[PDB]
Amino acid sequence: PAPFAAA
Amino acid sequence: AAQTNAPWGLARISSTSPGTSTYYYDESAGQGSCVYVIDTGIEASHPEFEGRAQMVKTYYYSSRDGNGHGTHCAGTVGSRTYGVAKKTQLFGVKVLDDNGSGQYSTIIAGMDFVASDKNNRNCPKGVVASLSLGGGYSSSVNSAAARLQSSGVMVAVAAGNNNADARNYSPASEPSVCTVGASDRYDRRSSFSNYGSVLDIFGPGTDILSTWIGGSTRSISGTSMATPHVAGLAAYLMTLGKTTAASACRYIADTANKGDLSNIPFGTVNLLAYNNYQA
Ligand SMILES: [Ca+2]
Ligand SMILES: [Ca+2]
Repeated sequence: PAPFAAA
Repeated sequence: AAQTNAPWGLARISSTSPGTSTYYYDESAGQGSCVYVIDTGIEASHPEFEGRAQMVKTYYYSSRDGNGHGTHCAGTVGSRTYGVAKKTQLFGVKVLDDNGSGQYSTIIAGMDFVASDKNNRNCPKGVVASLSLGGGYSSSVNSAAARLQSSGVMVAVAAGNNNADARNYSPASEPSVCTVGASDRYDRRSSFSNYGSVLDIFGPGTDILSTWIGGSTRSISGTSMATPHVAGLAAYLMTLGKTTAASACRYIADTANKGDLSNIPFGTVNLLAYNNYQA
């Protein structure tokens, strides 16, 4: 589930 | 070639020492290589990409990067000012939505897409994929990353930003890819960077200036920022003929700056990506 945010 | 007043991470990748500001690199600059940025997309119209970026796949209503993260990562790979490999071809694969999230099923499909799609592209110096993404451990995600690597693509993945052992995250924990931790401009392990035996290498990840959407720029931090330094470095080294997609992670580790980083936990490599460029 997902990466490490919008950043 | 010398780029003065470069982002610190570019200067770091071409230096034995921290604290310098010029990026030095062979002018070949990754020409003839290709890097897939598997992320939220790439704003290909950004002047910084000079026509060398294009979207090739999306799993959402648009191929537009409505987030910025993918554009930033692509910029670190290959933008003219902010990139490691300033003449590479960039291909965007939008597996993450505009909130920066994606289902593992979509991420897997995107990896398998790249493994095939490279056969539709002209990349005589080789192919790299940069995956600034991940979540909890998944054998299926790791297997997809392993297939992509096996297919002849240099796969670089983020270690993750949990200040934890990367063994519990994917695709970070897939042994056969290049798992990238983050450092800061003072050669400290970035506070958030994952660590552990599965890490192959560190790259600059704290306060990294790169492209952003709306034709802009900004500085952000993460193992997401370290990963494209390594992906761009691989493309650059492959263009020079120094290594291949199968061997580039090992080559980068072999030729890294050794022992420069602080707060590296016992059992994690103390290796910082370095281009070993000598003018
Ligand atoms: Ca020094
Ligand atoms: Ca590895």
